[PDB]
Amino acid sequence: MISGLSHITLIVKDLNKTTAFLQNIFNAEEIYSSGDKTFSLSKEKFFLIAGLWICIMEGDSLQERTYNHIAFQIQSEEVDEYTERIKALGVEMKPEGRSIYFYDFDNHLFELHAGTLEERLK
Amino acid sequence: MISGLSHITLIVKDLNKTTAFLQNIFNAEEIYSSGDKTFSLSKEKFFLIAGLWICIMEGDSLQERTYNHIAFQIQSEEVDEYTERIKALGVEMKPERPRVQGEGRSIYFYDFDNHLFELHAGTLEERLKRY
Ligand SMILES: [Mn+2]
Ligand SMILES: [Mn+2]
Repeated sequence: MISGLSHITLIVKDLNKTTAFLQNIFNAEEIYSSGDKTFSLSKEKFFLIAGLWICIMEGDSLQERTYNHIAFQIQSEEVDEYTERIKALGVEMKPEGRSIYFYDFDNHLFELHAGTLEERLK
Repeated sequence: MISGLSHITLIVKDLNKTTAFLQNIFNAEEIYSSGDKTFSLSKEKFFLIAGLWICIMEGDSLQERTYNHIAFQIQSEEVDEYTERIKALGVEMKPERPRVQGEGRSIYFYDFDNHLFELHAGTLEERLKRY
């Protein structure tokens, strides 16, 4: 059986920029970094966000924006908080349980969700 | 701060066909179907795949293929069995990728909507154990 989630890898054009993004918004915690353009090895980093192993690799950004997305959990008391924090990165946002939708610099639609599965159904 | 992962939402052209895919390969547990009620903004179903809340919505968006992927954990003793289960379903599988020491065995395959999936038999701990 599938023990659970291993990790999630995203491709981005600028690793440095995306990193600040993950650090400013998700408080991502870089734990690994590799790569060497002069040795023809793509650069990539591993971050930890709320216990999840997130890998970022440098490459081409999604050529288009779709509604496929990854959503992280936040308390409903912090919606306004995270909404303003995101509005501050210049990134474009797409204006029960309240949710915040926004893209990174590579067309990856992310969401900050207030509310859980249990609530969702019940 | 972020409490954790809420869910992952994928967009597919054929919900019923994608559902079979998930239930067969990932033993996905369906816990919700917009069909369960009357009047639903869209055709969608929610599944539980190894703790994760996976949501599927029927749509037309068919993003290009990229190395953006989601990887689930498995044991290395199960790599053959999963390769067999995937082969049996006729789903496309990528060749083995080049790896550094401490990466672990992996299986890469797509669904029917350009969603690259991975079954990983390694651990982050073995990948950080080196300089
Ligand atoms: Mn969502
Ligand atoms: Mn991977």
